[PDB]
Amino acid sequence: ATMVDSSRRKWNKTGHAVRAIGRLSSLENVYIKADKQKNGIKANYHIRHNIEDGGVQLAYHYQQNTPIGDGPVLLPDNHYLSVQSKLSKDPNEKRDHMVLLEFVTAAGITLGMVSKGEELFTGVVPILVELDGDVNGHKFSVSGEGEGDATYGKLTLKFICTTGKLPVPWPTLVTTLVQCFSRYPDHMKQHDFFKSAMPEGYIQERTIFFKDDGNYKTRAEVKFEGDTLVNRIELKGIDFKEDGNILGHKLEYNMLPDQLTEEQIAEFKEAFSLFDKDGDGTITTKELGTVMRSLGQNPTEAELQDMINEVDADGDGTIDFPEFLTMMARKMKYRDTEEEIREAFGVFDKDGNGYISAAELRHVMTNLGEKLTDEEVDEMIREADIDGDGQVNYEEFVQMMT
Ligand SMILES: [Ca+2]
Ligand SMILES: [Ca+2]
Ligand SMILES: [Ca+2]
Ligand SMILES: [Ca+2]
Repeated sequence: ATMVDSSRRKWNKTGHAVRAIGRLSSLENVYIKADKQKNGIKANYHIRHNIEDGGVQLAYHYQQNTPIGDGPVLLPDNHYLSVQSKLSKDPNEKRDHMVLLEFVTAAGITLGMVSKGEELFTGVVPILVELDGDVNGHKFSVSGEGEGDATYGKLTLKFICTTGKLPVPWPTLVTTLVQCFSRYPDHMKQHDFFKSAMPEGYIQERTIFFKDDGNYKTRAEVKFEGDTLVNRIELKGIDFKEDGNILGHKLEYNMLPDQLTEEQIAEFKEAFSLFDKDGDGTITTKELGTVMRSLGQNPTEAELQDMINEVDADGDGTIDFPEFLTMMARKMKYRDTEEEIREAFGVFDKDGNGYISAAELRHVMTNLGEKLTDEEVDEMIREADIDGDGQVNYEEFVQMMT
């Protein structure tokens, strides 16, 4: 009957499981740490900008926040911000523009274990943004207006390029263009520097390294002026390639509609079930170990804890079905690097011969769950065997994992 409508099914499951472990092994949030010397905080993270004709552009950020004021501030223990960005266009806007929607929430400190400034953020606060830029001598300016609602960690902003054509891609300016609007949970309110610095505010400084291209250097004043929260930025860009991804405008805007098909949910539910061995709706360290062990890895308890904590929204110490859904949705929106895809291929290519033998694919899926037979196995191979060789190579593998 159909080997094909259930080998395509069996493929996704294992593809998703391998991509999910790749994710739990990555550091994708905004890592915050105290900076006693500057009476402030440091941050590091990376941004993925999908390249227009396939590929991903990485942007490594190093951040520094210092209060403008003499007054006391909250110095956090290490935690992270978890961000969802949505970029759109206003259908009635003739000028070069960007509509930004962001949901930001603090996490990273488990349940197993406030400020004067917070007062100013209980309602909806109007925001004003102003940037002067210079990238490789190409100047530009951006003006922004919108609103913040820290109760939900929601931000909404509309930007106009006041100088005409923006010489860099809009996505590259998202992080530059108000972390005081994050939602800190009740258990973590004492770790919120941003709000604690208000109304006098902070200086935000960053260096952003676009891999294989130039960098930005930003300096920003984030403070209240009346009952408006204001962000005034200066950006300087050097060492860009004229033909490159940034100056050459080769980055995607914002593709994939923010919401998932009842079909994609089901696709991810199949994957989720590979880990949720006991069908309780949540993935424990024990469960993650089993999966990893059966993929050849051998992690410590500490590692397992860390992995979970990358995506553990509620701090319970486990990955619940919703948290899994968020994680997978995000992993689907942003492209993986060469190295990441290489790692994924190595799960399968046990001998390291550069070739996924039908033999090796059977081994994998055995150890994982499935009761696949040498007939279904064969059918999978055939589906993305571009060069008819009877084995899957790197290039082949890249297409099979989309
Ligand atoms: Ca479970
Ligand atoms: Ca959880
Ligand atoms: Ca092999
Ligand atoms: Ca082949």
